[PDB]
Amino acid sequence: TLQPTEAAYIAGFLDGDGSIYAKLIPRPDYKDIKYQVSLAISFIQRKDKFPYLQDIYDQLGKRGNLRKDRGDGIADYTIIGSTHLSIILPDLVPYLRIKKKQANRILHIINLYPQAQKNPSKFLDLVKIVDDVQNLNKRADELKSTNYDRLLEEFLKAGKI
Amino acid sequence: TLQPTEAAYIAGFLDGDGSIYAKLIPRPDYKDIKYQVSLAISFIQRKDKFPYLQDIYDQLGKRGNLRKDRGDGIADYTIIGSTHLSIILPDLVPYLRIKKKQANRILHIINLYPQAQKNPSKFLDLVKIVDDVQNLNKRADELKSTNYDRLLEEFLKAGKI
DNA sequence: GCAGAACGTCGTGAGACAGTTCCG
DNA sequence: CGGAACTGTCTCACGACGTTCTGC
Ligand SMILES: [Ca+2]
Ligand SMILES: [Ca+2]
Ligand SMILES: [Ca+2]
Repeated sequence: TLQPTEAAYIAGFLDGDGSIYAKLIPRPDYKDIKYQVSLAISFIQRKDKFPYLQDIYDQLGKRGNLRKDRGDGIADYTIIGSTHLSIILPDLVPYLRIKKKQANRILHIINLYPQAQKNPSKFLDLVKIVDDVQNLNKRADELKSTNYDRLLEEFLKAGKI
Repeated sequence: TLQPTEAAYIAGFLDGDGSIYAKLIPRPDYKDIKYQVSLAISFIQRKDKFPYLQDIYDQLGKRGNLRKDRGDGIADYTIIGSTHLSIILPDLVPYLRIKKKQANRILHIINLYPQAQKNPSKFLDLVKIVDDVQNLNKRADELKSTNYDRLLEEFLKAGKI
């Protein structure tokens, strides 16, 4: 299993060269809420250091997708979805510092999702947490995320709520 | 006073946003050899995250120097010298992965320095290890450090060897 | 005489997604 | 569908010193 010092290290490395983010994906094919909330954490590194990503991958149960080269000589390792994150984030959270908040927001989103997936009003509250996470990843002088505001208007205009 | 997971986290963070390097500092007022092999590890972070550095600083016995702004919106924390590094690195080496080689090469330099101090020939050998550490911090397609070649030419030309 | 503390910065190595394609 | 896997990349956030100031 993942030992304490391994999780501590990964958390430190994630606080350094990694990212914890959420996004709203337009889904034209979806049926009433034409969006899918995507959740993920990733580690990024110069391609020559790809082996170290592979090592973290193994320690995390081989969950996620490794990419030897994004195309710009950079390599990355991304773990998408509640399935993997529900198991991984709990192991890292006690050690995360810089990105600890973002991690908790993702976990919050994961627990709210089942009942928000087909309920416009609950979906909006969940979208507010998505904006929070995107803003936590922005400098203070950057335009804040406005997914909640935009979807609230969309939902009203469509009668959904 | 550093717990395993505390050291592992720091190691992971350093592997992420830190640096472990060695360099030659020209010393106009030195008496046989006019240079000093300076050693250090540093943590770098966007100014707005300075407080996380202040925390690591405290966890490492408050050794080193904290800069809220290098002058470009970037903050950093630098630990210079064998005195501090001879205590700090041994604690981090067990958990460093990416910069592990650099930490050990610095520890090596620390153990050879006393004798290389006033021995041009030994000083050069030690400088070779400085070049190794600088090379470790380069891509494979970059110019390899020339501290050894340039110092040797200076020493011969100055009749020191 | 010796060395750490500060300062300054070119050259990127990252981040944080946006899109688009793939799969049970 | 419902969601994950793969592609792609704009905008910085770093790095790893070279150089100069301070201290005993
Ligand atoms: Ca970083
Ligand atoms: Ca890095
Ligand atoms: Ca970084």
